Amino acid sequence: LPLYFGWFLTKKSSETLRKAGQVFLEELGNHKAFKKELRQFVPEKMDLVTYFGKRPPGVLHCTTKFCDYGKAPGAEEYAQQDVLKKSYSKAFTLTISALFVTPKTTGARVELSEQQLQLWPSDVDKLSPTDNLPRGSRAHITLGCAADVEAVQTGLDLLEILRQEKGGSRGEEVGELSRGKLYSLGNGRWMLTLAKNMEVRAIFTGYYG
Repeated sequence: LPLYFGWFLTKKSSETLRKAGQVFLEELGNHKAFKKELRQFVPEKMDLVTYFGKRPPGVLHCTTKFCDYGKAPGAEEYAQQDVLKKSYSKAFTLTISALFVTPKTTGARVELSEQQLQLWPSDVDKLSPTDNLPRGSRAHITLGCAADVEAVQTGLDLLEILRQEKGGSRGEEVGELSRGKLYSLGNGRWMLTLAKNMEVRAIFTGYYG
């Protein structure tokens, strides 16, 4: 079994989203709202492209099931599904509706279709036992991580953002960047909601390390 399954972006789609991410970081770091919050981000204008120093080098992806070569619970069962066999090596179009920044990670929020959710595993959309976020809420594409941060944190950061909003504490609109509206979520967290959702082409496959 692979390390994980997921949707792996084409070269062109990866480059498009990477560039969108970079422009977001560049503009956010120069935005007055961000500058006001600098000590809530890093306890001196900060170059966020540099801050998020660990980045995917080329092909970007949206993970479905972490398998750990069969050691992750449910990996084998997931791999054996007819729907996976029918989807393997097939091209999909994923919708990105927002970009986000926290002190740990930056990435893209993916909003999966009903069909794509057939490939989404159980028990990944919770931060606590009693959480009731929509199926697929964790779906994301990592665009960068702070130096001491593991890439898995990107999904956890998105879940935290979505939990905050579901709980009734939504972001404050503080302005407009390229591609959409900027929201301050507090505690170093920022979200760009895209005026036009970005569509990326990607192949469902397994990654072996």
